[PDB]
Amino acid sequence: NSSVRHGLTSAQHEVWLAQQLDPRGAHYRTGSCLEIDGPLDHAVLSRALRLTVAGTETLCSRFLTDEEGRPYRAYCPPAPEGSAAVEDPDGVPYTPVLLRHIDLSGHEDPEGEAQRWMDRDRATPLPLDRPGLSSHALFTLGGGRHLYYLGVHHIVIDGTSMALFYERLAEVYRALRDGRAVPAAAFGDTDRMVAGEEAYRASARYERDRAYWTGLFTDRPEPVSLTGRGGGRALAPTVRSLGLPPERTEVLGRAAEATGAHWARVVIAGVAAFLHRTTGARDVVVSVPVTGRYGANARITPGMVSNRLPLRLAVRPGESFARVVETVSEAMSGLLAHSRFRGEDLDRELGGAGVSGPTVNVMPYIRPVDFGGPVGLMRSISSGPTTDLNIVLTGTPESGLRVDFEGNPQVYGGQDLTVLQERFVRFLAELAADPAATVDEVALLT
Repeated sequence: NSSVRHGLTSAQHEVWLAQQLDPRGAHYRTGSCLEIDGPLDHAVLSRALRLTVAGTETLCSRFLTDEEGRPYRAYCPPAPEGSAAVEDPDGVPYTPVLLRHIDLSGHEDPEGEAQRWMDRDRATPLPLDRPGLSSHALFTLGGGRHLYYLGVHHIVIDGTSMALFYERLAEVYRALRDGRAVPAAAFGDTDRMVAGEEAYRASARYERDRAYWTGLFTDRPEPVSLTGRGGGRALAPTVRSLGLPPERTEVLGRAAEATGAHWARVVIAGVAAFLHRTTGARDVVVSVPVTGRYGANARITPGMVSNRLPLRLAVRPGESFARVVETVSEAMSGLLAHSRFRGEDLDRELGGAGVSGPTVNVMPYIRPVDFGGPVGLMRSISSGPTTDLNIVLTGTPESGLRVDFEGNPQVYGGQDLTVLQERFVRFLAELAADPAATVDEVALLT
């Protein structure tokens, strides 16, 4: 039973291949956190974590290679409650579960100290053969404020699964504090999700998608950076984060209402317009993440199935910002209709450095996490490695946003990211304030 060999998802397989190239690197360490506005009980939250992890297969997994050098996933339950043992009676390693408690209340700069701690953690390798590929810390910041850090290996947890985890952790915590029965985990099955992907690869639809993507990028446009460079390996990013209050972000909501487009499309159009104005390029490429989750089971299965696809956009002279939004939606229609095809498979068939642009990741709405009084607001710490730039947004136009520019350190210094980020957010807001305006005429800061 413990010897059941689980197949990897497409996303996991690609992470595994990439990791092999730099076996002891930490470039696939990613993370997020919850900013929590009220006091929590660490002992109870620690028990909540043990229960949560036990019910989350991906967080109890390790990865090994079979006799032919092919990877597989192995499920390793945590130790029994109260046990100090680290391997089971048959020698199977137990998934460890540790919630660190780091009291920074009283330090000169609790928030800055927490960030430094999280950066140090993210730079720490997590060997794939050791089960429980995550790292958890509860910070006490003072004023009753906390920060819950979830660090993971990319291979076990994607953006969608971070939200799944936080909601489950809080649900268990509330139950324990209340003396209620812990609601049963409602997570789906990874094996079924993988079987779904295999079913896809076996269907005629696979070929239709292959033809669609390859045809769209025959000319094999060279990936370009905002900097002029110059791309190489995907590396852990330098992250610069900017908070924008509702007074600054509401305008995105108004532009969405006016154009009839979801606000994420407005952001994507904004990035396209910004690239156009920066480089003069008529033909711009941005890359867009999709969840890779198809069907009810997939939607509730913590894991790594995320996909990344190239969005090719023509920005023509005289076009209004509203018009660019329309171009984005037309391009997205095609992308979504062929979303099952792996971005990695497309690059592989095109050769070279593949096709890509800045990753534009507008995270889906997540309800504030309720710990039974205290509330947790999620923010990204690092979304993953990049050959160039990831642009990550969390929040909504109404509630305010966090904008993270995550740059490959061989391409950007932190100060470069700060400068580019500021110019972008101001330009985006200028565009959003009047979508009828001509893109080529909109004010762009030096």
